[PDB]
Amino acid sequence: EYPSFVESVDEYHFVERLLPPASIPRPPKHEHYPTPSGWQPPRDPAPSLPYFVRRSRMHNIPVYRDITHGNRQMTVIRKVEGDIWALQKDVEDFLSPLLGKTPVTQVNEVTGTLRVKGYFDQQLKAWLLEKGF
Amino acid sequence: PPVLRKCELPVPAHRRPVQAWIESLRGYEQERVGLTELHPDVFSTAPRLDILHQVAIWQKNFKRISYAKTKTRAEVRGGGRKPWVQKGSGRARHGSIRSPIWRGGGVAHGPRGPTSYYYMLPMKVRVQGLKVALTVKLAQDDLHIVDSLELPTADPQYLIELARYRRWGDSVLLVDLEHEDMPQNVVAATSGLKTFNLVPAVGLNVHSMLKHQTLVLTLPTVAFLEEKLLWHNSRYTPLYPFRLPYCDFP
Amino acid sequence: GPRALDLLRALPRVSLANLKPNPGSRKPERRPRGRRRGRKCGRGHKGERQRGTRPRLGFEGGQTPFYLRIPKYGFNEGHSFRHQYQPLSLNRLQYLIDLGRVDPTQPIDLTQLVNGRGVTIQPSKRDYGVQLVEEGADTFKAKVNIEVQMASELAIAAIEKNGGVVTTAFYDPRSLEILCKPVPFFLRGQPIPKRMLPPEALVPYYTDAKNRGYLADPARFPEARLELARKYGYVLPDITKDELFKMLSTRKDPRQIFFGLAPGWVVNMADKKILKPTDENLLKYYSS
Amino acid sequence: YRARPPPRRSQEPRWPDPDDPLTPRWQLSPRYAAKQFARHGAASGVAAGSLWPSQEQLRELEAEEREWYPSLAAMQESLRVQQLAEE
Amino acid sequence: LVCPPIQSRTYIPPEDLQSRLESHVKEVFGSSVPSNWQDISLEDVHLKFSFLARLANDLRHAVPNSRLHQMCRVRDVLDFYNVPVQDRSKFDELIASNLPHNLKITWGY
Amino acid sequence: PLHKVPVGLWKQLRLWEGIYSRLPRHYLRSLEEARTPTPVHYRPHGAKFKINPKNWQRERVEDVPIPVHYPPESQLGLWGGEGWV
Amino acid sequence: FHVRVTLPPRKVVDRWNEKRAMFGVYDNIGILGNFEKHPKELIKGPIWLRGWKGNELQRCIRKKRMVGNRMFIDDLHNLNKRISYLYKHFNRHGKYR
Ligand SMILES: [Mg+2]
Ligand SMILES: [Mg+2]
Ligand SMILES: [Mg+2]
Ligand SMILES: [Mg+2]
Ligand SMILES: [Mg+2]
Ligand SMILES: [Mg+2]
Ligand SMILES: [Mg+2]
Ligand SMILES: [Mg+2]
Ligand SMILES: [Mg+2]
Ligand SMILES: [Mg+2]
Ligand SMILES: [Mg+2]
Ligand SMILES: [Mg+2]
Ligand SMILES: [Mg+2]
Ligand SMILES: [Mg+2]
Repeated sequence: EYPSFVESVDEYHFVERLLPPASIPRPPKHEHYPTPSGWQPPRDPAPSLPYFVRRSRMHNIPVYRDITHGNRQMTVIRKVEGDIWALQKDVEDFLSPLLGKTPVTQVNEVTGTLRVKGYFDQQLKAWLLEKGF
Repeated sequence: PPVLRKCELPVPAHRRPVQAWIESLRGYEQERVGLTELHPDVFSTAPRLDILHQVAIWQKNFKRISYAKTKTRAEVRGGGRKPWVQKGSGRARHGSIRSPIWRGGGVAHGPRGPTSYYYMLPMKVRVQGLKVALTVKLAQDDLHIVDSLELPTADPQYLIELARYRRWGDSVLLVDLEHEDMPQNVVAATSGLKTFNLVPAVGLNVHSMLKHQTLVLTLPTVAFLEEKLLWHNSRYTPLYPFRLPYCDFP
Repeated sequence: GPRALDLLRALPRVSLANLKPNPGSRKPERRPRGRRRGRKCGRGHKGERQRGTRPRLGFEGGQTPFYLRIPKYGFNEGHSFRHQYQPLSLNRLQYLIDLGRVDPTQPIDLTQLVNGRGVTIQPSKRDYGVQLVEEGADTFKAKVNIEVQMASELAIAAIEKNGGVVTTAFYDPRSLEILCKPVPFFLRGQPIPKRMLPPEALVPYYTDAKNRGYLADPARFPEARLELARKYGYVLPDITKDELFKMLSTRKDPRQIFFGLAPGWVVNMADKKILKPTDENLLKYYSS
Repeated sequence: YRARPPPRRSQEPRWPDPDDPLTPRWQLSPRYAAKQFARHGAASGVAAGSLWPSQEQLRELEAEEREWYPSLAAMQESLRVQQLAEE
Repeated sequence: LVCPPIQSRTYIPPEDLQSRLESHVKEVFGSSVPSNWQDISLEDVHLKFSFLARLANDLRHAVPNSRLHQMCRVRDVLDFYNVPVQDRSKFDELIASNLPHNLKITWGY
Repeated sequence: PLHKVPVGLWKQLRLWEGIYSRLPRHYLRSLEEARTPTPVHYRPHGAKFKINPKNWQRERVEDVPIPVHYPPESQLGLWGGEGWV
Repeated sequence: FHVRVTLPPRKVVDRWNEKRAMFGVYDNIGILGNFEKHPKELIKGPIWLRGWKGNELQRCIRKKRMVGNRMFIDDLHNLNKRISYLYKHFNRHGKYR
């Protein structure tokens, strides 16, 4: 008592839209930057500085904020390749006028991480965008 | 005829591919047959010895199941009654004669049944461990790229002489692309050797890479490893396990 | 760059004999052995604490407990039946469009958002889909055919300003799971079911043109759009004479879950084929 | 030495013996056959007409839908009556 | 299939290293010599492989796999070949480093 | 160690093996089938779904038969399917 | 505290036998194999402990649920008593509460 059925292939092209991608697509090229969402691609040539802050897998700056014990506020700069000591020097020189004193920093050379004491995530993101990373 | 291998995946503009020699397993003296380029994000990442230790410990431990079990005081045969009355006897008070204090009594805590020490490291951590193992193997001059993994004879002594002539080391691990495609000559040569171990591409791991002093890779194996390891750097999280169909993944 | 690689040349071979975890990664365990950690082993003197017979957490030693002297009031009453809607900011939607996660050239659906990882829907946790919020309406500069379950009035105004289409539809939990994860449903081997109608509590929401309901009268859509444009002081774009008018006006049947596909079809992905029922009773059931 | 052959997941359909009393019931339920057809289709050997509900199953489904899913017109009428009563 | 004797891997840079480098650069590139022949890049993979292989065959010393990415120019190759390589260990160096009269070391292996 | 076959299937395996396998097929299937007896001491409910009066939600509801003890003297008469509760 | 007076036979353990040479060779079968098989499937042991980890109470509960229908009489009784004791101890005894 099996009902009769029709086997067709024409409508199968709709199933292609329902398959999610396993990889992250490269961002589309825009005629004007920055994009309305504020995203901005890195410069075509790499800067001559002796360090490189590699972009995230979602094409964003690896600058984050961290909280510990509920009151310890920190900023984490990740994906740093090169002279992380030079990067720390540049960051402290950039942040000294803002705070009136040398910011407290910790350098993880085996990992390639800079850890500044306090929330300077947006300021560091803007600084890295201006510097071209 | 030189054999030249170029990277098949987009290399970041700020990093240059690392060059390596391509040897051959046919002749003793012919140690420079071609040149290959390897992605910096696989063979030239930063050496994370902590990640290597994490991956090695995970490999040693997740498969472990300890079949150790000792009987507690509730599982020893007898000890169902008080050996003597609580008062008047003049000796210490006891309940079951199978208490941990007694001679034939049960174990207080001991090991309890088969214990599974199973945990699964995050996938990106495991991939980074593989990358770091390959990178340190290349950096310490213990990685050698060959082509097609072919041998003239099926004599293990031939491999022994070749290794001691090229100063590869006491232990060599040869990796081929596919299990069924390994040539019979090298298969028979390595079937009779202990320190010369031959594994397929899918059988590469940090534990064996560290166990064996020298790693030998073919060009298809290098390309396969490069493609498999560089996929996780620009991938989404799995909505469902990747064995299921995806738009761009098998 | 990586000077550690050059440093490793002088160092001896990296093997299993010289491996060390990161300092501070593994805090060493401490056992009740020795002079300091013995002699009651951190348990105290007599009482219930040293013998491990303490009361439960809420107990206060016979006093009426704090968690029991407070009167019962409905706070989580009926929590497992309240409708939940994951918010999606216009700012986040613009970010996804700019980064290429979702293509504005095609009708944006819940499946497309899930594939682009912009939202995460857990139907078992009583989520009923995605709602649109206006948190980024000032800088929204995209023309999309959005398809959500709830939409804010300001978000609708912002989208119509750029010239998109906002449609609010209802999805029962089964169809919502199917939309969120279509590939597992296609591997499940079951025919596509019909889309259940919204309950009486949500029928007024989805049958009004002010909310752009999918069951609303299409004749009242232009009136609502004009009222919105007059309220927010922008000219209503000439959507009809747009190049992508077909993509902007594409719609799902109220009993339809996917685009193009119909209830009762079986998607055999192994052979890349579609099986359609032909029985009169089956067709009537699936189209009713 | 030479490594053992790698563990590979076979792609051919699997059918447990229905005569074995020790086989689990979840491997004999119709959902298993439907999932096998979805995974393979041609190689599974399952008649595609069994996926759709039979006559009795369709009757039960229609009865359940009629009892627990009111029509749009009826629901709108009930809503109108409720608003009229509240007003 | 006879095993050749294993080389000692002891490298001493000869006096004619510059002339050998110039001759090999000519024999590899096959074009007109520029004013600064030491600043030519080794970007071309075929030319770099041929030059390195010829140098290894000539000097019985090949560049290690880790230093191939470092070898970018003929100047870098000259810097690599200007430094000697010693195969003897610390004990072997100490034995031949003119031990004093009251220091006796005997190998026990 | 563990039994290969769970204890629940021991009776079925004993019926499958031996002289029990030589019994007629219709008899074997008549004993194998297990029809639910009609409700006698408990009142069944009609619908499979019911609206919870306190929750005002539709919930699945099923029938749980009440265990009835049949004394040995019930086999010598016709009690109508009822016994001792 | 009396200790033995003779040298024990020195165990000639080799590090290059088959098991030690191929230890965990396919630990990356998934990652390097276009995922079909988890590293769970390479674990050999009791049915209720393949790709799972828990404390004693959870292990006993899982064993009773999975292979409890095939245990012997005394083994099942001991498992039930151990489950009861572990439940009481974990839910009613301790310091940190
Ligand atoms: Mg944190
Ligand atoms: Mg006892
Ligand atoms: Mg007693
Ligand atoms: Mg007692
Ligand atoms: Mg005894
Ligand atoms: Mg004992
Ligand atoms: Mg402590
Ligand atoms: Mg402890
Ligand atoms: Mg103490
Ligand atoms: Mg004491
Ligand atoms: Mg006291
Ligand atoms: Mg005391
Ligand atoms: Mg009182
Ligand atoms: Mg959620």
